[PDB]
Amino acid sequence: RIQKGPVRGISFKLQEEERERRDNYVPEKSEVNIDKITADPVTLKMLESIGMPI
Amino acid sequence: NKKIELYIPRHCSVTHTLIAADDHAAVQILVPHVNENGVILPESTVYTVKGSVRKDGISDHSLNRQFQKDGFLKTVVPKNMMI
Amino acid sequence: PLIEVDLLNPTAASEAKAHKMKRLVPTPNSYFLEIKCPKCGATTTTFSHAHRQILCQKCGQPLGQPTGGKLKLTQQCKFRIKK
Amino acid sequence: TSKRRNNGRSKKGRGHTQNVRCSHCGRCVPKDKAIKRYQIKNIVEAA
Amino acid sequence: TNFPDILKPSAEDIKMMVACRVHIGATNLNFAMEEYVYERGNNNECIFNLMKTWEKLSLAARVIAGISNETPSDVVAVAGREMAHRASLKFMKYTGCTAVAGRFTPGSFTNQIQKKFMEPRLIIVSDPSVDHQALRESGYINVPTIAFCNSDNSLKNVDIAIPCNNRSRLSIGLMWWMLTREILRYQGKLARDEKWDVMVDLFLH
Amino acid sequence: WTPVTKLGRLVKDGKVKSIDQIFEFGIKIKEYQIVDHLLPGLKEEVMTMQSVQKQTSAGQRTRLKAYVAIGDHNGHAGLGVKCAKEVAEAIKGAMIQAKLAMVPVRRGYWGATIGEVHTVPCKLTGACGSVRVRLVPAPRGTGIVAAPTPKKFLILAGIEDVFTQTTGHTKTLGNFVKATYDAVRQSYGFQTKDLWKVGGVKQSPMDKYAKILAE
Amino acid sequence: VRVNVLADALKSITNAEKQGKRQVMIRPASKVICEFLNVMMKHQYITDYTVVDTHRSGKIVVNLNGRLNKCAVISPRFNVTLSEFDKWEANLLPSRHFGALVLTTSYGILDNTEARAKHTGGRILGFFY
Amino acid sequence: GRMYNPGRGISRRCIPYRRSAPSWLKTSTLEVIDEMCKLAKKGIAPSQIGAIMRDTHGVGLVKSVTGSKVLRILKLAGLAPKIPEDLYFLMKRAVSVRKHLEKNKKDKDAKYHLILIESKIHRLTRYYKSAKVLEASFKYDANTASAIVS
RNA sequence: AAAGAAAAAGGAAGCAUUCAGCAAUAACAGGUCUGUG
RNA sequence: ACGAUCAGAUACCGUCGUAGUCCUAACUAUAAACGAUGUCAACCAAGGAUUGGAUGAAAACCUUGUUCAGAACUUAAAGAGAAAUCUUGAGUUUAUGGACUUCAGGG
RNA sequence: AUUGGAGGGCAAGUCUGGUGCCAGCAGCCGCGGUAAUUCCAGCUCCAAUAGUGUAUAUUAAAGUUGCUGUGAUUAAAACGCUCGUAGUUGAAUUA
RNA sequence: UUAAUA
Repeated sequence: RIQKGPVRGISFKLQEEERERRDNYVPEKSEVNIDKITADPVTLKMLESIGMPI
Repeated sequence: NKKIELYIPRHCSVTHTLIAADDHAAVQILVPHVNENGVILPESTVYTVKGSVRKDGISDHSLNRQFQKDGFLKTVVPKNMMI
Repeated sequence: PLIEVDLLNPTAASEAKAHKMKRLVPTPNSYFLEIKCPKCGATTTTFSHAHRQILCQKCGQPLGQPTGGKLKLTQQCKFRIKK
Repeated sequence: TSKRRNNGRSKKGRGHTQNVRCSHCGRCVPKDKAIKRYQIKNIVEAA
Repeated sequence: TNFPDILKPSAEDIKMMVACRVHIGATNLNFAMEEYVYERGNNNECIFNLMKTWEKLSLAARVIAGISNETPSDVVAVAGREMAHRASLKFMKYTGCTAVAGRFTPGSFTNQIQKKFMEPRLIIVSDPSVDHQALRESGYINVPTIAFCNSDNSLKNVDIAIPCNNRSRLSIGLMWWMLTREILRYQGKLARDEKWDVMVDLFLH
Repeated sequence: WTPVTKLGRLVKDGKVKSIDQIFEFGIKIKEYQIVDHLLPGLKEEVMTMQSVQKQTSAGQRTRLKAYVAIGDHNGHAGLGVKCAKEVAEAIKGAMIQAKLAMVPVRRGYWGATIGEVHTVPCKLTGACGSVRVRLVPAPRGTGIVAAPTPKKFLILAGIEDVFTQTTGHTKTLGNFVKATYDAVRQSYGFQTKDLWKVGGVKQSPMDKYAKILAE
Repeated sequence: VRVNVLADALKSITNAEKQGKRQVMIRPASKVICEFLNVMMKHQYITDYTVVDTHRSGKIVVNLNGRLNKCAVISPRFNVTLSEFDKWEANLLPSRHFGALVLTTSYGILDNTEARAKHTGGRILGFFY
Repeated sequence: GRMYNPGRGISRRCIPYRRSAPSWLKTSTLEVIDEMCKLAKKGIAPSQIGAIMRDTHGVGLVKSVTGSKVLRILKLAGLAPKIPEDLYFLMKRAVSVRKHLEKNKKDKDAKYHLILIESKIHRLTRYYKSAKVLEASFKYDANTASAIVS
C-alpha cells in the first residue's frame, strides 16, 4: 500500500523530505494578477467608497 | 494589626463587578502601547472580562466599546452604541 | 437584546422602523394632505387614513376610496403633504 | 412522567378533533394522533 | 496616540483583500457580528467593512506580539479545517508560536498528566464553528482567545474577532499571512517600509 | 515535588509567596502539593464515610465515599469528595481533592472595627440541592449557632461567630456540608459598598514571570 | 393590571443590572419613582437619570454602574414606627453597614438613616443593597 | 386585554406632541362650532362627529382649535344626547341580538354574548349614575330599551 | 479508501491448520471438616 | 342467544341481536372536562418558519424589509428545580412582599 | 450517693457466665433459632448528682399552620368554563 | 392457536 500511495499511520524520513521539497515550491510568477483585476459593477462600489479607483 | 481583607479583588472592565476566586472563564488581555513607528512598548493596558460575559457571546462587542474608548480602535463601534 | 444601543438618542432609521407607540416620544404615522382634483384646479385638505369617500371641495368628483388603513387616491390625483 | 412534550399528538389551539378508524384493527383514534402513511403502488406486481 | 498614523493599511492590502474575496461573508448573519457587516449583497450575502477588518486585525496582531516577545510558545494557533493546516503551520514557522493542525484532542489544555499538556496564554482559532473544542476549553483555564469569524459564526468564548471569509483558501491563506506580517512588524523584526520576502502563495493550501 | 504546571513551578521556586496571590487572579490549582507548600499545618476533619452500592449480576459493589474538610483557621477552607473501595484510599483521595478546592472566606465585623475579624460580612446563602444554608453575622460572644455538621466546617474557616437558618433535607450529610461550602465560597464574590474602589493596578505572577518559566 | 408602578420600575432596574445592562427605560414616571431614584443616587448606586416628557406620564432612563445588587419594593406599605426601624432593618438589609431602607414620611421620601435623624416614621417603600 | 375574551390588541390612536393647532390650519373656532353643531342636529354621535371634521374639514383635533372637548361643546349648545353615546350604542347592540334571538331560540352563542353585552350595560350605568350623568331613576329594561334605542 | 471475505493454484500442512493445556472481574452462604497431625 | 378456545371462559375471536346510536322538547351536571400548569400586569438570551392585517421594494397569487396580533418550534456554557424538565416560564424567591380567588397538610 | 444507661439516635464494653426466636429487651430502626455488642446477672465506666427515671399535657424544635413564612405539572393539592354582588386592590397629575 | 401458580 505504501508504494501505491501514502498511509496515514506511516511516516518515514523519505516521505517527509519529499513533502518539504514540494510544499516550499513557490512559483516564479505568482498566480495573483496585477494588470487585469476586474470585477462586477457592484464590486466597484466599495473600492471607490474606500477611496481608491482601479 | 492584621489586615482585614485577604486580598483586594479585581473588577471586570465591562460589568464593573468583582471577579470571583472560582470564576475560571475570566480572561485578562494585555494591550501594549506602541511608539510612533508602530513598534510596541513594554507597558500595556490591562483588561478584565467576567466569565458570564464571555459565555453569552457578548464579550467581543463589550470589549470593542472599551478598545474604541481608549483609542486602540477608531471606526468600529458606531455612535449610537458608543456608551 | 445582548447588544444595546443608546436609549436617549435613537437613530432616525431605528425610530422609523419602530411601532408608532413604542418610539421614544410616540408619533403618528399619518399626515394631512391636499389633493389636486383632475377636473378643476381646486385643492381639498384631508386626512391620510381617511375612513370615507373623499370628494373635491368644488364639485363632487371623488378623490379617494377608504381601504382599511390608507386612502387609495386615484391614479390621476396629485397630492402634497401639509407641514 | 411526560414521555413527550406534545403528548404524542399533533394537537394545538384546538382541543377536539374527529376520530378516524385504524386500517388494521378498526380502532377509533383521533385524526392527529393516528399514524398516517401514504401508499402509491401499481395494480400489477413487478412479476 | 494608541493608533498612530503608520498603522493604516496601504491601498495594496485593500486591493489584495478584494482580489481574495475576503470581504464576502455568508448568508445568515449572527447578531454579534452585525456591526462588522456593512451592507447585504445582491444575492443576500453579507459584505464586511474592510476597514473594520483591518482595525481588528492590527489590534489582534498587537495583542499577539505583546505575549510572543518574551515566550513565543505561550501562543497556540489551531486550525481544524484542512484549508488552514498549511497556513497555521507557516504561522508557526515565522513566529515560533505553537500550532495545532490536525484534530484537537479534547483535554489537551486541562489534563496535566497527559504528555501533550500545553499551557498557553493566548489561543488563535481559524473557525469557531469547527474548532469549538479549543474555544470551550478556554473557559476552564482562564485564557483569552482570538478568532477569524464569518458572519454565521457563534461569537462565544471569543474576545477578539476578525470578521473575514474563512472558507475559501484564498481568504484563509491571506488573513493568516497578513496576521503574521503584522505580528512581526509590531515585534520590530520587519520594517514597516519594506516588502516581506515570503509571498501569500506560500501560505495557500 | 516535580511540578508539572506553571504555577506549580513558581511556588516550588518560592516565587509565589502567598496563596492569596493565586486567589487574586483566579488561577486554578491543580497540584495538592501547592497548598501544602503555601498553607503549612492544615487541620483535617473527616465529616462522614457513607457507603454507596452498585447492583451487578453477582450482587453489590460496595464503595466507601469520604467527605473531608480542610483549611487553616485564618479564612481558608476546602471540601473534597472521593469514593474508593478502601477507607484508607478514600480519605487520602478526598484529602487531595479538599486541597484542590481551597477557597477564600471573607469575614468582617458586626458593628465596629475592634480587632480582630470574627464573623461573616453579610448574609450569605449556599444553594446545594434541597438543602439551603443561610449564614447571618453575629456579635462577639455567640459561637457558631449551627448543626454539628456545618459547625465543624465553619470552625475550620476561622468564622468564630455566625447565625444559621437551614432548609431542606439536612439529614443528607453530603449536601449539608456542600451547601455550607457554597455559602462561604461566594463571600468574596458579593460586592459590598466597601469594595467599590478599584484599588491599584497589579501584575499577574503568570505574566511577569513567564520569561523565567519558559526558559 | 398596573397597581404599583414603583414595583414595575424597581423590577426593571434589578433585571437590567442582573444582565449587566448599562441603562434601562421605565415607561410610567411618577414623583415617588423619581424620589426613590434620588435616594439611591445620593448613596451612589446609580449614575444619573433623565426624565423624558411624553405628555402621557413620560419615561425615565436610568444609568447603572455595576453597583446596585438589588432594589426592591415592599407590598402594602406598613406604617413604620421609630421603634420598629431595627426590626425592619434586621430583616431586609444584609448587614448593619451596607443596605438602606426607603420610607415615605411627612418630610419627604427619605432613607432609614436620615429619617432616624429627623425623628420621624412613615410608610416603608423599599430598600436597596 | 379585552374585558371578556382573552384577546390582546393594542390598536390605538397616537395623539401628536403638539397641543396647539397646526400652522397650516387657519379656520377659527366660530366656523368649527357652527359646523360641528350642524352635524349634531343631524343625529350623529360625537365619536363620528369629530371624525367627519377630521376627514373633511381638516380639524383633526377639536381641543387643539377650540380648547374644549367635543362633548363639552355639545353640552354648552344643548345638543348633548340624554343617553351617553357609549351607553346608547351598547343598548342598540343588546336590542339587535335580542330581536334575532326571538326567531332563533336554539342559538346558544347569541345567548352567551347577550349576557356579556348586558353585563357591560350594567357596568356603564353603574358608573354614569355615580358620575351624576344619568339620573338614579334610569334603569335598563329589555321591554323598554326597544323604543328608546330605535 | 481500510480492516477484511470467498474461490482456485502451489504446498506435507490454507477453518487461528486440527485436538488439547493455561485461562480475567465478581459471585454461590454449590460439594468435601469421611484426604489430611 | 348461539359457535369456537380453554382445565373452566359468564371474556378476548366469529354470527345474530333489544335498549341505545339519529332529529325535536325537557332533565341530568359529571370526564385523564389535561397544558394534570387559576385570572390580570411589568421585565426578560439567540434564531428559522407559519396564520391574519398594516406599511415600502420588487409585476389577486408569489419573492423580500419593517411592525401589530395568534397557535407553535429549535439552541443555551445562563436562570430555576429533587430530578424529569421549564424558557410566550415551572425565570426575575432565604437577596424571601405587584393584585385577587380557590385548594393541600403522612397512608 | 443515688438514679438511669453502655448497637445506632446518644456519652459509655466487639469483658465473662447463664439463657437458646423460649424467656425476653425494644419511645423508633431493631436484637434474640444454642459463639446474644441490645435478654438475665458479675466486673468495668458513661451522664447528672442530693437528685434521677417513667407517664400525660403546654412551649420550642415546626419554614409540618406559613403576617415575617410554606406548597399546588409529575409527591397531597388550580373550581370544566365564563358572567357576577359584598370583600380586597386600583395609572400619571395640583408649590 | 393455547402458555395458570410458587
